[PDB]
Amino acid sequence: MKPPFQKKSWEDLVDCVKTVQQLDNGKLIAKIKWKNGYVSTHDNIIIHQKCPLKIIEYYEAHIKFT
Amino acid sequence: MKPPFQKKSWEDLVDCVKTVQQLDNGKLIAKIKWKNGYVSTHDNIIIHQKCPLKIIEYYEAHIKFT
Amino acid sequence: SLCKIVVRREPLDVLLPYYDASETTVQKILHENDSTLSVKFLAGVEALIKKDELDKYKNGKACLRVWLKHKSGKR
Repeated sequence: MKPPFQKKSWEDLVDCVKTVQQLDNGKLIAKIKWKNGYVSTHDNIIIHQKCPLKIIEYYEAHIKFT
Repeated sequence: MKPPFQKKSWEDLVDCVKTVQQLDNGKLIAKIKWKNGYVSTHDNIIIHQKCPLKIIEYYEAHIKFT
Repeated sequence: SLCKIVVRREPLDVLLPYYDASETTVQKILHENDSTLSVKFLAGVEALIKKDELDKYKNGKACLRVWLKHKSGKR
């Protein structure tokens, strides 16, 4: 199953962001779990455009104040 | 000069999120710098609605891998 | 009281087997926005990218190189 790029928003199809990690060149990638069970990984810029509220939820679940 | 709360998106009007802080009650608030140089403070919930890409930019600038 | 987003490191092969490396092939620079450039990616997404981060994407460095030549009048 390919990610549906014909859809302007993925917010309603995505369950959560599972993790964000960093490539050697410094780019961030995100592994997402879809509501239908599938998983896919994207450059974070893709996630910013398709389901930013899911990645905000994920970051705020990991926030720490000094 | 009051924030345009009726406008659906603030992305084009905001320079950056400067800080996110947590109030005693647990609420997260975001201090934002507008492109005109003014600063204002908002509940993160509002920022999610108005300029999610700006708060994403801030969070990704402060990611720490452990 | 500084804020940070603290993420446990995971091996990249937890993520990469499900990554389509073609999605963010840069197809063209569409317009400018302050220091950034709006780019079209192959998957059919447009986004604002920092000029000094275009080399993090397939074809981004090459696309920027040609754009800079046109912007400066060498092309």
